[PDB]
Amino acid sequence: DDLIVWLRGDRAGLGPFSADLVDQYWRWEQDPSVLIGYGRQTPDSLENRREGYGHQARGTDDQLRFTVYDLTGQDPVPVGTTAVLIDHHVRTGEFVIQLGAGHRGRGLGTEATRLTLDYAFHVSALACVHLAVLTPNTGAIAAYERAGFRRIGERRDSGFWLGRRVSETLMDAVPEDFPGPSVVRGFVE
Amino acid sequence: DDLIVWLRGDRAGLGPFSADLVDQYWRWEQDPSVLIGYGRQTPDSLENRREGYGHQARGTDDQLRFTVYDLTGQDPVPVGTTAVLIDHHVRTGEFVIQLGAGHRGRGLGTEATRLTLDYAFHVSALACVHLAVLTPNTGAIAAYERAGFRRIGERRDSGFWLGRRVSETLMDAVPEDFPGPSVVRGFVE
Amino acid sequence: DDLIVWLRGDRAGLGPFSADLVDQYWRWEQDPSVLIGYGRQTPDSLENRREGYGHQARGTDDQLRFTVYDLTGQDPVPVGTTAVLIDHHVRTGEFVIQLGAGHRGRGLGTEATRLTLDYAFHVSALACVHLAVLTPNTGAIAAYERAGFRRIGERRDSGFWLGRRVSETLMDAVPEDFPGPSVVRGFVE
Amino acid sequence: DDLIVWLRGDRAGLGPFSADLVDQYWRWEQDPSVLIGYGRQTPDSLENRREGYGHQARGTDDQLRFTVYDLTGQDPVPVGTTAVLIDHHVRTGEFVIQLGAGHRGRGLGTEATRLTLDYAFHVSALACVHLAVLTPNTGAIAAYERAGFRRIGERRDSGFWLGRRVSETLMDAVPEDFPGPSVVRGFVE
Amino acid sequence: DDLIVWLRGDRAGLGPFSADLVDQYWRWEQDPSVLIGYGRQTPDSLENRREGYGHQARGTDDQLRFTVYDLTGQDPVPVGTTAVLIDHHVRTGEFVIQLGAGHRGRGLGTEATRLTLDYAFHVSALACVHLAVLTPNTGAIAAYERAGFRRIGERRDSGFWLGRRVSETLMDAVPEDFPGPSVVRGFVE
Amino acid sequence: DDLIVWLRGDRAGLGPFSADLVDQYWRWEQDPSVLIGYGRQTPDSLENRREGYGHQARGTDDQLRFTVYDLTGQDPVPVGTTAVLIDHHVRTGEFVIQLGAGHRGRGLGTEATRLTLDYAFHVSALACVHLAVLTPNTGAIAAYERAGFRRIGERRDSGFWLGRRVSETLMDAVPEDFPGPSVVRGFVE
Amino acid sequence: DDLIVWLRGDRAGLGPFSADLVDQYWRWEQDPSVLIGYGRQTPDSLENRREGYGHQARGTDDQLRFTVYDLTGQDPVPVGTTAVLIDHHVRTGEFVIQLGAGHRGRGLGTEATRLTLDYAFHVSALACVHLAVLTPNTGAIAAYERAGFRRIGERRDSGFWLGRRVSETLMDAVPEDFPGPSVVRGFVE
Amino acid sequence: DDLIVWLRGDRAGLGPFSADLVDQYWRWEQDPSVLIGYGRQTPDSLENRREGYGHQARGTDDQLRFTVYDLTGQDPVPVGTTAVLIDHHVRTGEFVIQLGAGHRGRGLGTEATRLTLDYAFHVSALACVHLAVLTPNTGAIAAYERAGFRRIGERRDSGFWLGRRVSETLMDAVPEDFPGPSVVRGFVE
Ligand SMILES: CC(=O)SCCNC(=O)CCNC(=O)[C@H](O)C(C)(C)COP(=O)(O)OP(=O)(O)OC[C@H]1O[C@@H](n2cnc3c(N)ncnc32)[C@H](O)[C@@H]1OP(=O)(O)O
Ligand SMILES: CC(=O)SCCNC(=O)CCNC(=O)[C@H](O)C(C)(C)COP(=O)(O)OP(=O)(O)OC[C@H]1O[C@@H](n2cnc3c(N)ncnc32)[C@H](O)[C@@H]1OP(=O)(O)O
Ligand SMILES: CC(=O)SCCNC(=O)CCNC(=O)[C@H](O)C(C)(C)COP(=O)(O)OP(=O)(O)OC[C@H]1O[C@@H](n2cnc3c(N)ncnc32)[C@H](O)[C@@H]1OP(=O)(O)O
Ligand SMILES: CC(=O)SCCNC(=O)CCNC(=O)[C@H](O)C(C)(C)COP(=O)(O)OP(=O)(O)OC[C@H]1O[C@@H](n2cnc3c(N)ncnc32)[C@H](O)[C@@H]1OP(=O)(O)O
Ligand SMILES: CC(=O)SCCNC(=O)CCNC(=O)[C@H](O)C(C)(C)COP(=O)(O)OP(=O)(O)OC[C@H]1O[C@@H](n2cnc3c(N)ncnc32)[C@H](O)[C@@H]1OP(=O)(O)O
Ligand SMILES: CC(=O)SCCNC(=O)CCNC(=O)[C@H](O)C(C)(C)COP(=O)(O)OP(=O)(O)OC[C@H]1O[C@@H](n2cnc3c(N)ncnc32)[C@H](O)[C@@H]1OP(=O)(O)O
Ligand SMILES: CC(=O)SCCNC(=O)CCNC(=O)[C@H](O)C(C)(C)COP(=O)(O)OP(=O)(O)OC[C@H]1O[C@@H](n2cnc3c(N)ncnc32)[C@H](O)[C@@H]1OP(=O)(O)O
Ligand SMILES: CC(=O)SCCNC(=O)CCNC(=O)[C@H](O)C(C)(C)COP(=O)(O)OP(=O)(O)OC[C@H]1O[C@@H](n2cnc3c(N)ncnc32)[C@H](O)[C@@H]1OP(=O)(O)O
Repeated sequence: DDLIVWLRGDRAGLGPFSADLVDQYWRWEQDPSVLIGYGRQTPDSLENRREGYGHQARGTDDQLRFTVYDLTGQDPVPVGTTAVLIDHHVRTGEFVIQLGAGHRGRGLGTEATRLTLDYAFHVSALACVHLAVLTPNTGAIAAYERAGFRRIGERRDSGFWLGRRVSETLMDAVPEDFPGPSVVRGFVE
Repeated sequence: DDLIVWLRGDRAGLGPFSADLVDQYWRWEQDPSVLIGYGRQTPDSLENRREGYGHQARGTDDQLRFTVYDLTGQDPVPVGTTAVLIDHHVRTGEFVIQLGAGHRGRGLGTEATRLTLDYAFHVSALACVHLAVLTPNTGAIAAYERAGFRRIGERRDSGFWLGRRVSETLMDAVPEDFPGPSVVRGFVE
Repeated sequence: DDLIVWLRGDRAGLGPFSADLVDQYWRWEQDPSVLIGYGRQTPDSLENRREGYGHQARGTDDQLRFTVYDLTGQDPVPVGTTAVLIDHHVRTGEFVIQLGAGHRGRGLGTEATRLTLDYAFHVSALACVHLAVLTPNTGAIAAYERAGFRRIGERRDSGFWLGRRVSETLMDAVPEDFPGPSVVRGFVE
Repeated sequence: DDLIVWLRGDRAGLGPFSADLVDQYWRWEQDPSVLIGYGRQTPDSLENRREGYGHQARGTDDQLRFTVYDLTGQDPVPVGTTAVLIDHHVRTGEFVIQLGAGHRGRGLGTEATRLTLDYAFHVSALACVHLAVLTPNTGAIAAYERAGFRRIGERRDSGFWLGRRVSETLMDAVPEDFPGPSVVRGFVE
Repeated sequence: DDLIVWLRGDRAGLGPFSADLVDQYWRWEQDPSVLIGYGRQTPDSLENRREGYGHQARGTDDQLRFTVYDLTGQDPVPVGTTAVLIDHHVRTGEFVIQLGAGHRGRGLGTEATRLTLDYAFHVSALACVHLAVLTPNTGAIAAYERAGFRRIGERRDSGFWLGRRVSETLMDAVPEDFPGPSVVRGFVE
Repeated sequence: DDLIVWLRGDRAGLGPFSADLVDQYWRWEQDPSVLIGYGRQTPDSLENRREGYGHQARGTDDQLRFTVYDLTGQDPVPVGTTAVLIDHHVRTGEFVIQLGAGHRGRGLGTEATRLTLDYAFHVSALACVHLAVLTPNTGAIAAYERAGFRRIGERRDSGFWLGRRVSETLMDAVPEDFPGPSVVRGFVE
Repeated sequence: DDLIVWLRGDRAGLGPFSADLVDQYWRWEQDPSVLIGYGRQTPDSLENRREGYGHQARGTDDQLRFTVYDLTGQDPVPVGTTAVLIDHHVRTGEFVIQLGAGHRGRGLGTEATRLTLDYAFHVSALACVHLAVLTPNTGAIAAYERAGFRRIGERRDSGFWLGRRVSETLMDAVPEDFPGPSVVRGFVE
Repeated sequence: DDLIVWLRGDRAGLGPFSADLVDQYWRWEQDPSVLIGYGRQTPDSLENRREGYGHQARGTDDQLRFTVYDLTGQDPVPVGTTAVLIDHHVRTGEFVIQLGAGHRGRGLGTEATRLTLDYAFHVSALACVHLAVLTPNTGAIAAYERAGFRRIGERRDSGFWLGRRVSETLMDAVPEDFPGPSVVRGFVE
C-alpha cells in the first residue's frame, strides 16, 4: 500500500518519487549500461545521492520525477525512473528515462514514456516534450518513436558511445501526435 | 476523540487542520483529478508538504484551513480540505475545496462549502467570499451554486483543462444570500 | 538620456523601473486619490519604499514594472507606473496602473494600458491580462475599455469607496481583441 | 587602450567581458528586439545585472563570454556579446549572440560568430557547437549558415514569436566545416 | 549482496567505493609495502581517513574510485583499490592501484588494471591513462605492461626507494592499444 | 626601485611576484598564444585573478612564483612569469613559464628558465625539476633543452594543439646537468 | 586482532597510535619518572589529553607516532610510545621515546628506537634523526648509542634534573650508521 | 626620534621591532644570501609578512625580537634583526640573526649578538642561549665565537648548502662566559 500509483496503463504505471527507494535509484543509475546510454562518465556515490534526494524533493515546481511500475504482476514493482525538466516560460519539457537491468525488452519503457507524455500534456499542459539520445542507442529510438516522439535530426559529434565520437538524435512530441487512449482524460471525465 | 469537530451539519462537519493527517493531505492534493481541477501542473513531494505544514500552522491570522468530516457513519471520517485566504482590509476571502477520490458525488462538498460560508460569515465577519473555478469543472459549479455562490462571469483563456485553453468561472457569495439554517447562530444563541 | 524608453506610442511610452525615481514613485503611490482608487487604507513610509525597491528589482522573473512616459513634450517625462504580475503556469497576468495627480484626463492612461497589453501579449506571450477595479471608479473603467479590456462582471461587496461598501468590476483582455497597431511588431519586422 | 581585443578579423573582433560595460550589456539585453529573438519574456533590472556580473566573472571554467568589437572605425567599438556554455564532458558548447540596435545588418554578427567558432574549435578544442533559434528569426538563420552552422531540424511548438506558437531551428557546427582562414592558427604559427 | 560488482572479469572485478570498508581501506593503505611503493612517508590516522571518506564521496565528478574484487571464490572478496583522477579538459586520467598483503602475485592486479582501463576508455571516454611508478617496483612495471600500459621514459631522481634516490618510470595507455575483450562492450551490445 | 630583482643574469633576471602587476599578469596569461601553449581552454576573468592573487600570496611554502625581468635596458622591465610547484616530500618541482607577446624570440625564456633552475637547485635544494610541454610547441622544447632540461619521452594523446589531439613531451633537469655559472654560488661565496 | 603491528623485531614491534589507548598513554606520560626524564614540570589532565588526541590524529603529515609492542609474550602488549617530528624541508626528524614503568631495563627501548630508525630511514627517507636527552639520564644514553645514535656534544645548563641545573646530551643517527638487519627491506624485497 | 634604542654599544644598538619597518624586514629576510644562511627554501610574500607582523606583535611573552642599529653614523640606522625564542620552563633561548646586504663584514653582527646575550642574560635571566648554524657558514661561526658562543658539535647531514647535504654546528653561551662589559649592569647601577 506504501507504493502509490497515479497513472495505470495496461503494462506499466507511474507513481511518486518515493524516499524509500533512494538506494534502488542509485543502483539503477550507476549501472554501466545506463551510464553508457545517458553518456555519464563517472559513477556517483551513494552518500551524494542520499544528500541530493532532499534537494530534488524541495525543487518540484518545474520538475516531474516518476517511478515507473510494472503492473503485470499481482502487486506493482518499481522498474525505473522518468523525469521531465519543465520550462514554464514556453510550456516545454525535456524527457529522460531509464529502467533496471532485468526489465528491458519487455515493453515497459514504451508505455512508461507514453504515460509520461499523457501526464505532461494533459496535467502539466505542455506544448512540446523533447529529448536527446545517442544515435547508436537504437532500442531507445524505437521505444520513443512508438511512444509518440518524432525525429528532428542528428546533432553531429556531440557524444561518446564506447569511446567513439558519435552523433545524438533529437526527438520531440506534440499533443496532436499523442497516440492511444489517455488515462488522464479518464480521470477527469 | 482526537478528531475535533467544530461545526456539525447533517451530512458533513468541519474541524481543525490536524498535524496527524499531513500524509493524507498530501495524498489527496496530489491526486491527478485534484491537480486537473485546481489547475496545478506538477505533483508536490511529501517532504516538502511535511516542511510546509509548520509554516501553514504558524500563519493562521488571515487564513482558514479546515478538514471536512463525513458525519454519516458512527464516527467522523476526514474526506477533504477547505481553505479561505482572508484579506482583513476589505473583509473578503478566497475559497478553495477538494475532497478525496472516494467521497465525491455523495454531497459532502455542498455542505462543506455551506458550513465554510457559515463560519466565514458569522465568525470571521466576512462581507464576501469568492472563488475561481475552471469552466469545464461543472460539478464544482453546481456544488458552489447550491452552497450559496452566484456566478459573476467568465475570465477568458485563463486556465488549462486537459491541455486545452479554457476560461474560468468567477463566483461570489454574500451573507444576505446564505441559504439554510446557520450552525454558528445555534452556537451563540 | 538617462530616461530609457522601450515602447513609444503617439502620446505615451514605457520604460524601465528606474531607481532614480523611487521618491517620485512613493509620492505618486501615497496620493489620497491613488489610495482611494487602489483601495489601500494606510500610507506607506518613504524608508519602507526605499527598502522595498531592492526586493522589487531582484524579483523580476514573473513581474513587469514600467514607468509610463508622456511623449507630447520635447523630452519624455514620467507620469505614472504600470505593473503586471505574471503567473507563468497559465500565461496570465494581473494589471494595475496609476498616474500622477496632474497627468490624469489627458489620455495617457489609455495608451499606457494599451502599450502594456502590447508588451504583455507580444513579448511575454500572455494569453490573458485581467484586472480588478472598484465600480465607482468609472474613469478607469472607460480607460480600460478603450485600451482593450472587456467587462466580466461585478464581485459584490468586495471593496470600500469613501467608506461605503461597494462592488468591484472584473475585466480581462485577450490578444485577439487587442486594438490598434502594435509597436512590438514594428520592433520585430 | 582599456578595450582589450584578442581576436581580430576583417570587420569584427572579440575581447574579454569587461566590467566597465555592464550597463551597456544591460541596455543591449533589455532591448525588445533582443527579448523577442532570445524569447525572454520579462526585462531584467539593472541592479540584478550588476549583482550577477560578479557571479558571471567567478564562473569562467566552462563558459566563454566575449564582447564583439566593430573594427571598421579608427578604434574598436563594442557592438554586442557572444557566449558559449561549455560541457567539458563531451567537448560541446551552446552558442548565443546578440548585437546592439544600430549595429545589425552590417555583417558584424557573421564574423563575430565565425570568430567565436574559431576560438571554440582551436583554443577550447570543442568538437561541436550548437544553437537553438526561433524559426521566424530568419536573419539569424542566414548569419549562422554563413558563419559555419548547418541545419539539424525543427523542434515543433517550442517557442513564442510575437505571441504565436512557433518552432525553433536547431543548428550545429563542426571543425571540419569551419570556413575561411583561422586567426588562432595565425597566433600559434 | 551488499558488495556490488559492476565489471566482472575472469579473475577480478570492480565495484563501488563502499563506506562499510573504510577501515579495511585504511589498513591496506597504511601497510609498509604500500607506503614504499606509493612513496608515502608517514602513516595516516584512522580518524583522518574516516573524515576524508565523506569528502571523497562528495567529489566524484572527476574521480574514479573502485574496490577490486577477487572472483575466484564462491563470493567476491575485496582485495584492493584502484583510482583514476580525471582531467575533463583533455580527456586524460592518472592511474594508481594497490592490493592487500595476501593478494599479490596471484594476478589480480593485472586484470584490475585492465578492467580499470576498459571502464576509463569505454565509459569515461578517456583518450589517455598514465601513471608514475618508482623504477625498482618491477612487479608493478610488469603488471602495467601486460595490462596495456607502455613505457614513456624515466624521470631521473624523483623518488625514494628504501631511502635511496631513484628514478620513476612514466607509462601511458591508449584505447587503440587496449588488449583483450572489453566487458563494457558486452554491457552495451 | 619598487621592482625588486633577486637573481641577475646577463640578459634576464628574477624578482618577486609583486601585487602591483596583477593586471599585467592577467593580460599575459589570457593571451591566446599562452592559452594554446599551456593548453588552457577558457579565458579567466580579471576579478577572479585579483581575488586569486591573495590566495597565491598566502600559499608560498611549497610554491615558487617569479616575475622575469629583461635587463638589457637601462631599468628592469617585467616580461613574464615562472613558477615551480614544490613537493617537499621528494625534493622535486614542476616548472611552467610564459612571456609576454613582444618579448619572445629574444632569448629571455632560456635564461629565465636557467635562473629558475639555479634558484631551485641551489636555494630550494631540489633534486629534480620536470615539466610537461605540448609536442608541437617546438620553441619551448629548444629553450628548455638549452636551459638544462633533458627529454624523457612522449605521453601519447594527452593534449590538444589547435583542436588536434597531440602528444606532450616530458622533460626533466638535475643539478649535475646544470649548465653555466650559477648566480647563487656568487651570492654565497 | 585490534592491535595492529607494522614492524616486528625480535623483542619489540611498532604499530599505529590507536585511540583505544589514550588513557594508557596519559598514565604513561604522567608518571613522575617520565616527567623527570623528559623534563616536563606539570602533569597534564586526562580531559586535555583526550581532547588533544583528535588534533594529534589530524596532524599526521609531518609526524610519526607509534605504540611500541612487547612481542615476547603470546600476544603483543603495548609498552610505550615513540615519536618523530619531521621537518620535510631538510629530511630530518627529532626523536622521543618513553616506556611504561614495568617495561624498562628489559631491552624494549633499544629495539623500539632501532625500529623507529629503520622506519624513518627506509620509509620516510630521512637523512638524519636527532634527539636531546638530559645528561644524568644515562640509561637512555646507552640505549640510544646501541640503537644507532652517536654523541654530538653537551648543551650546557639547559635542563633540570631533580631541581639541579644540568646539561643535556645531543645525539644523532644517519642511515649509513644504522646497525643490524632492516625489517623494511624485508617488506620491500 | 621615532627609532627607539634600548641598548647602546660602541658600534651597534638594539631597539624594538617597529611596525614602520615591516617592508624592510621582508626585503632583508627574502635576500638570497639570508635564505641560504638560514636554510629557507622559498621566498615569503610581502602580504603574508604584513599579516604575520600582527601575530608576532601579540605573541611577545616568550619571544625577543630586536632591530639592530648601526650607531657609527650621526643617527641610528637599522641594519638587521635578532630574535630569541624563550622556553620559560628551563630558562633557555634559541638565537637567530641576520643583517642587510650592505652591512656585513663591518662587525655589527658581533656586537648585535653580544648585546642580545647581555639582554637575555641580565634582563630575561636566561641560563643558556643556543643556536644552530650551517657548517659552511664560517663567518657566522667566527662572529658567534667572538660574541660569546662556544661550539658543542656537529649534527651530521641536517641541512643543505647550495644543494649539497652538509652538517650544522651547534653552539651555546652561558652567563659565566659572557665577554666584555654589560650595558644592562650600567642601566641598573
Ligand atoms: C533520453 C536519453 O537520453 S536516452 C537514455 C535511455 N536510457 C538508457 O538507455 C538506459 C538503458 N536502457 C533503458 O533503460 C531502456 O532500454 C529504455 C528506457 C531506453 C527503453 O528501452 P526499452 O524499455 O527496452 O524499449 P521497450 O522495452 O519498450 O521495447 C522497445 C523496442 O525497441 C526494439 N529494440 C530493442 N532493442 C533493440 C536493439 N538492440 N536494436 C534495435 N531495436 C531494438 C524492440 O523491438 C522493442 O520492442 P519490444 O522490446 O517491446 O519487443
Ligand atoms: C475552487 C476551485 O478552484 S474549483 C477546485 C475544485 N476541486 C476539485 O475539483 C477537486 C476534485 N473535486 C472535488 O474534490 C469535489 O468534486 C468538489 C470539492 C469540487 C465538490 O464536488 P462534489 O462534492 O462532488 O459536489 P457534490 O457531491 O456536493 O454534489 C454536487 C452536485 O453536482 C452535480 N454534478 C456532479 N457531477 C457532475 C457532472 N460531471 N456534470 C454536471 N453536474 C454534476 C450533481 O448533481 C451533484 O449533486 P449530488 O452529487 O449531491 O447528487
Ligand atoms: C487596476 C485598478 O485597481 S484600478 C486603479 C486605478 N488607479 C487609480 O484610479 C489612481 C488614480 N487614477 C489614475 O491614475 C488614472 O485616472 C488612471 C490610471 C485610472 C487612468 O485614468 P485616465 O488616465 O484619466 O483615463 P484617460 O486619461 O486615458 O481618459 C479616460 C477617459 O475616461 C473618461 N472619464 C474620465 N473621468 C471620468 C469620470 N469621472 N466619469 C466618467 N468618465 C470619465 C474620459 O472620457 C476620458 O477620456 P479622455 O480623458 O482621454 O478625454
Ligand atoms: C542563438 C539564438 O538564440 S538566436 C538569438 C539571436 N539574437 C537576436 O536575434 C537579437 C537581435 N538580433 C541580432 O542581434 C543580430 O541580428 C544577430 C546577432 C542575430 C545577427 O544578425 P546580423 O548581425 O544582422 O546578421 P548579419 O548582419 O551578419 O548579416 C546577416 C544576413 O542575413 C540576411 N538578413 C538580414 N535580415 C534578414 C531578414 N529580415 N530576412 C531574411 N534575411 C535577412 C542579410 O542578407 C544579411 O547579410 P548582410 O546584412 O551582411 O548584408
Ligand atoms: C601507480 C603507482 O604509483 S605504482 C604503486 C603500486 N602499488 C604498490 O606497489 C603497492 C604494493 N603492490 C601491489 O599492491 C601490487 O603488487 C600491484 C597493485 C602493484 C600489482 O602487483 P601484482 O598484482 O602482484 O601484479 P600481478 O599479481 O597481476 O602479476 C604481476 C607479474 O609481475 C611479475 N613479478 C612479480 N613480482 C616481481 C618481481 N619482484 N620482480 C619482477 N617481476 C615480478 C610476475 O611475473 C607477475 O605475474 P604473476 O604474479 O601473475 O605470475
Ligand atoms: C611548461 C609548459 O607547459 S610549455 C608552456 C610554454 N609557454 C608558452 O608557450 C607561452 C608562449 N611562449 C612563451 O611564452 C615563450 O616562447 C617561452 C616561455 C615558451 C620561451 O620561448 P622563447 O623565450 O621564445 O625561447 P627563447 O626566446 O629563449 O629562444 C628559444 C629558441 O628556440 C628556437 N625557436 C624559436 N621558435 C621556434 C620555432 N617556431 N620552431 C623551432 N624552433 C624555434 C630559436 O632558435 C630560439 O633561439 P633564439 O630565439 O634565442 O634565437
Ligand atoms: C629523547 C629524550 O628526551 S630522553 C627521554 C627518555 N624517556 C625517559 O627517560 C622516560 C623513562 N625511561 C624510559 O622510558 C626508558 O628507560 C627509555 C625509553 C629511556 C629506554 O630505557 P631502556 O628501555 O630501559 O633501555 P633498555 O631497556 O633497552 O636497556 C638499556 C641499557 O642501558 C643500561 N642502563 C640501564 N640503566 C642504567 C643506569 N641507571 N645507568 C647506566 N646504565 C644503565 C643497561 O645496560 C641496559 O641494557 P639492558 O637493560 O638491555 O640490559
Ligand atoms: C643562527 C643561524 O641560523 S646562522 C644564520 C646567520 N644569518 C646569515 O648568515 C644571513 C647572512 N649573514 C649575516 O646576516 C651576517 O653575516 C651575520 C648575522 C651572520 C653576522 O656576520 P657578520 O656581521 O659579517 O660577522 P661580523 O661582521 O661581526 O665579523 C665577523 C668576522 O667573521 C670573519 N669572517 C667574515 N667572513 C668570513 C668568511 N667568509 N670566512 C671566514 N671568516 C669570515 C671576519 O674576520 C669578521 O671579522 P670582521 O668582519 O669584524 O673583520
